[PDB]
Amino acid sequence: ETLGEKWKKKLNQLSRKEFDLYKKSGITEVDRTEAKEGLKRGETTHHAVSRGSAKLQWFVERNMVIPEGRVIDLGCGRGGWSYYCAGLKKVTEVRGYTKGGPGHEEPVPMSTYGWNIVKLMSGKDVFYLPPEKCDTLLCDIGESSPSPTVEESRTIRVLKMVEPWLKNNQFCIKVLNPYMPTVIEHLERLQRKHGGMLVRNPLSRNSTHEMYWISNGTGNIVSSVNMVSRLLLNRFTMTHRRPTIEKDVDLGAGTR
Ligand SMILES: C[S@@+](CC[C@H](N)C(=O)[O-])C[C@H]1O[C@@H](n2cnc3c(N)ncnc32)[C@H](O)[C@@H]1O
Ligand SMILES: Cc1cc(N)c(N)cc1Cl
Repeated sequence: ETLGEKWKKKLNQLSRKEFDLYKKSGITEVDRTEAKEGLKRGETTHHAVSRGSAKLQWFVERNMVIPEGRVIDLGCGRGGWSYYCAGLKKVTEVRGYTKGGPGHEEPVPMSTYGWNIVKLMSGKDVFYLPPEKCDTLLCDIGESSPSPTVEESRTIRVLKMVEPWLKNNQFCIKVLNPYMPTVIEHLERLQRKHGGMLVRNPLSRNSTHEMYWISNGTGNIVSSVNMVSRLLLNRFTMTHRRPTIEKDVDLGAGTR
């Protein structure tokens, strides 16, 4: 039994009160107050449509993924990753696919910087989508579940789905449950072929063990995974530490 499996058992034992204090203890988060207010009023400039823009920006600013050319954004939701990439100098086209419908977010139309090079499509289950040529492959799919076996199945499914999209291009792919032994085996095989590394984003909540497989890096998958498991277990042992609050992204306005 993995350290991550022990973390999951502990997370499942929490009351709603305990879970709510735990999930943000010691994490980093952007202040969405101004963006939520502007979006509520129907504003289409400057605001990021979700917390996603800042989450991807964290990786991009550290050169972990360098979006360029034709960007494919799988599970785009409201469009946080897409509208962020649309503003980047090297990016020429952004194509977002999302499921939408009940239980899913719909793409939000925006007028942020470079909006004209973005096309977001809803009603698109990526598990039935044929792979397309692209210079950047983004994937943020992976629904949390109290069952680690359900998360293990969902993660493997995403990992098998993304592989044909990967052809010596830039990438950033969510790995929902990276601690299950069968997932680690798939990741090790994938890293031997396509390279890259698994990275923990400080904007992720403690209630998820999600890590992201980024194209620009190397390192021991097992060690990076166990380091996250150790962090998340230690965050149960102390009293709630308020999250580090950072400024949210300004995505500007204007065409490209
Ligand atoms: C974590 S959210 C993405 C948030 C986004 N990165 C942002 O910045 O706003 C994952 C999204 O994947 C979508 N999704 C889940 N399964 C899907 C599938 N099979 N095909 C397409 N979209 C799916 C969900 O509806 C959800 O909106
Ligand atoms: C519940 C519900 C959510 C969405 N996103 C859509 N498109 C339709 C319905 Cl009925």
